[PDB]
Amino acid sequence: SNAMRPFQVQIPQADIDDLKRRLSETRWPELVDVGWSRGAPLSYIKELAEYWRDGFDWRAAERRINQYPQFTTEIDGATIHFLHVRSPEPDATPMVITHGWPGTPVEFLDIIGPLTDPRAHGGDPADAFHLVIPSLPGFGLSGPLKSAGWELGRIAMAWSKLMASLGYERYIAQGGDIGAFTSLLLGAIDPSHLAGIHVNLLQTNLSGEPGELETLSDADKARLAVSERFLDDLSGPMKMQSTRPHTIGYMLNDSPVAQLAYLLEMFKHWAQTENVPEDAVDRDLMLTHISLFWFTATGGSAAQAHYELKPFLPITSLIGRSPTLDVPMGVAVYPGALFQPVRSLAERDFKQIVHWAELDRGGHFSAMEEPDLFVDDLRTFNRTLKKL
Amino acid sequence: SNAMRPFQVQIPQADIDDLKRRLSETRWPELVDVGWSRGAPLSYIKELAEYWRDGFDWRAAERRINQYPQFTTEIDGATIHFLHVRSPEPDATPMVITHGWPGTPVEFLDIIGPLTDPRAHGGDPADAFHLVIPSLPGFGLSGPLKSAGWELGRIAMAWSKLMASLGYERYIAQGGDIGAFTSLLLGAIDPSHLAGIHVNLLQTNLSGEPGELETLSDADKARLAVSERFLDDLSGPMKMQSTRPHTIGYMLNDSPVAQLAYLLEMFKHWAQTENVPEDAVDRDLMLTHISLFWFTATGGSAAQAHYELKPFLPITSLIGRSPTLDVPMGVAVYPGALFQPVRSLAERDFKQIVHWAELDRGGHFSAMEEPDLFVDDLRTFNRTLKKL
Repeated sequence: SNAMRPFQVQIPQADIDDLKRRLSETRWPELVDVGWSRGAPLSYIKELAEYWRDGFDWRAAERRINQYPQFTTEIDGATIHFLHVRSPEPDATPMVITHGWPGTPVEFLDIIGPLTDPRAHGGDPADAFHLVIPSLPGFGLSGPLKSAGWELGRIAMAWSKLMASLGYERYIAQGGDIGAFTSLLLGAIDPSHLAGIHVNLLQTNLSGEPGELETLSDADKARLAVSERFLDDLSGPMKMQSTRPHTIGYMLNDSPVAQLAYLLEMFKHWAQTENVPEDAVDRDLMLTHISLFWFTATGGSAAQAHYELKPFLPITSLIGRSPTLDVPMGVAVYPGALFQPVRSLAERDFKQIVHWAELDRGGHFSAMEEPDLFVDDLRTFNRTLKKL
Repeated sequence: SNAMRPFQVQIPQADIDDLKRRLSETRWPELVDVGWSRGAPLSYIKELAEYWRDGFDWRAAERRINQYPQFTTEIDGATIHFLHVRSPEPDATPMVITHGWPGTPVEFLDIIGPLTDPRAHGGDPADAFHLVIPSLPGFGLSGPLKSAGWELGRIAMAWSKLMASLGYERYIAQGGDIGAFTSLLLGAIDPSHLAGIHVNLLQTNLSGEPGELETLSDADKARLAVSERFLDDLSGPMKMQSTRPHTIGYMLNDSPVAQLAYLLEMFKHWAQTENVPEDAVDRDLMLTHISLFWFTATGGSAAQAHYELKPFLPITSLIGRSPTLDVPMGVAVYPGALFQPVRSLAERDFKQIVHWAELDRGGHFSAMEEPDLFVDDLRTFNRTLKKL
């Protein structure tokens, strides 16, 4: 292991200076206006980039992150950054909340207060959590990688180490996308140190077998079919990163408008929106998240995740049973999520689902998009555990 | 139709100036050295970019293109650029040679002399061609698009118009990749104005039927299997462009190292190489081709092709019969080609294949990589026609 070194976000003035420079100097491509059908439209990204240049306040954003204790350490040869927010309730339940690609901890800013100091927010002090919010190896404030092989089981092995080093003998593992797989595998590695696992995004695979795609109501079949859209329309980024993540790095690292355009795909389509990204996620919060990728120069290091996680990717396979998991588990189903899980397929592999939530609003970035929902849902799950 | 306006490549000094500027100012991404497995390695692309900065001579390249008469015109609402190189043999056979994505006419510089003035090159004056070498709508020197809907049949409809406007009543349509589909469809549109079609890259689909994947020797099956590699490893760019070509535009348009990294994928892996791109294609010729995309700012306009050509793409389907074609046709099979065609599957749909060549060396950019082969092969095909 290593030690926990206090950390603050401190973007050099010169880096802020270059970013403005590069934005000014953008060579705008000449593209036909087809709305959002082929990527971000010129009108939108151009006035968004002017704002990023001329209105957005990185230092204010930086202070909003730094209100929270952060640390870095070194584990199995990555530096890992994390927020560590202790509740004023000493008996709060510890929970690690792990983002996915293209995630950051700023997804979680709006849930931190209500989860950690429910008492202040007019809530039930018994419902409090202690929070650990790491940035994945190679992502964002964890910084780029200097060696690779960060497969899933290695991330999860590292997370178990982190929680033990922090002193947490009983914790909840929460996440979606890479964070959901990480939490599920911790189920295998730390069954005993686990109060439970909670996933807000869940791919349920058919097994590939006789007795199955038969029992499934028409509604389940349509839920499985949802995946076709991500598959058809939204998986270019994953296919690229799964094969040539260095190439993606060169395509993100030297143009902030490229970095912006690429990530606007997720904020338009993975998030639950109607007319634009800001209907789901505040403009400044989104730009904070995106700027984190730009300043830390982790477009390429973060892309490595799909190359490493190939076997798990929804573009490599949707078929097969997962190992049986017996840790108490909870699912929240968000309607804008790119995959839509069928509980009977989940129950096939998970022996102890004690909580299943179907929310009415919100997409892929569930906590960021609908923090009040997510808070309520996590508190309910936490209650259900405490009775087990 | 419109007129044929004489054209020369004339890149503004200020554009050359910015390119050097941007190369100097590249923010290099921090990536682990894994050779070429995940994209271009740092060592290679960095010294290649220094050369592009400090050694490569665009003006010399520009003069090498401008030794050739060029024109632009306006057809069905695209400006289309083309080389038009008349043979000193007035009775030469006219041939249009059409590139694919990510193609340019500089692929063909080394074949122009021997095809058009065989007499000078110590060859058979009877074997001469007149050449038309267009840049596809939205590609390179044709410039970016200002409206879209450039599906295949529209490109081919435009090509038939161009050849008629140039005065060519009997011509060969040659190409691979988008150029092969274009030539095959001209088979449908201009059967009578066609001497023949020649394709150097050919996807042969199974029909989907009982009587077929059975007659096929083990060797044919392995030829069909080749496709798995492009599919598995090389199709991220196509999947991106097929869904979000504007996003690709933003990722190419504002960083020359991004534009370079992206296209090095094809020059390493689509071309037939061992250790590096320059084993297949001279470094300066390659940089000329890539610089053409950079200066014309057609990374995004060219990407539109896959979005438009979705139904034809090898990532959407490998299955189905094509319409029956009865125009005399010739195939050349290059061993580094990403798809490997089975003649019995080709014969299923093509009623008059009169020439089938299996070459020993060369990949995707067949003429650029092995111009002597390609010349010999085209002359042989031309002979075979003339006897029909």
